[PDB]
Amino acid sequence: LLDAKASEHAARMTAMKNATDNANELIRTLTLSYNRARQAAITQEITEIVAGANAL
Amino acid sequence: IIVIGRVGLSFFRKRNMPVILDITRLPDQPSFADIKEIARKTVGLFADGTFDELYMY
Amino acid sequence: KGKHVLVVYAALSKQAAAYRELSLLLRRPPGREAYPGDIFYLHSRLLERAAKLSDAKGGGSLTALPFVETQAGDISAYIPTNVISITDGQIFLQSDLFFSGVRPAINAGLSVSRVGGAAQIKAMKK
Repeated sequence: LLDAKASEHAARMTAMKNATDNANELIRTLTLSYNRARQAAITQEITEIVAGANAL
Repeated sequence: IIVIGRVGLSFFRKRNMPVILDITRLPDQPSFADIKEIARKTVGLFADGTFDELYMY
Repeated sequence: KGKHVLVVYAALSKQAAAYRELSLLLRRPPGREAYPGDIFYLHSRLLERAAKLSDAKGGGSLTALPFVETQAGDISAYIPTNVISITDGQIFLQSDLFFSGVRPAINAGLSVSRVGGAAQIKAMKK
């Protein structure tokens, strides 16, 4: 029983450590994609506005 | 089969095995006093007049 | 004249694009996604002639089933939002369901109808 309990705690250790690492790895790429999307949105909006102004 | 922890017991349940003694809830820091009840059951039934071989996993 | 008519618009995104082409050629100022101002008015004029006339006018009817072609399952696109803002309800089809051999690739989850119940026979209703 005591061997099993200790092994369970070790397994939970490793699983949760891997979970946090994967979460951070996902976070960095999500932030990168977010920044690219924001830049694209603002540049397209500005181009649309300036073209609409020049069209007159 | 004798299993402690229903979370892992459900595997052999779906594997349609007979459960003799099952222990589901226990403290994270169990004591010999806590295990004494299960030990008493294990020596009352499962005793040598009923059972001669075990393999623990 | 009291008859009953059904109309199916095969694409509407193509018509929207053609109108944008014509507007930009005629040097009209553009708006969202370079579309002209009155695309909503265009489609409202299109889809608001579908009605069930009263008995005083002859009892005619005219149902319409416009289609929209989506790119990679985009629902929040400008023209799809515009059209589903006009129609009574939407019926969805799904690429994964079609590829799994399920024809029609109906999606009961997202598809809605605003006159449900009143448009069924009693047996099917029950």
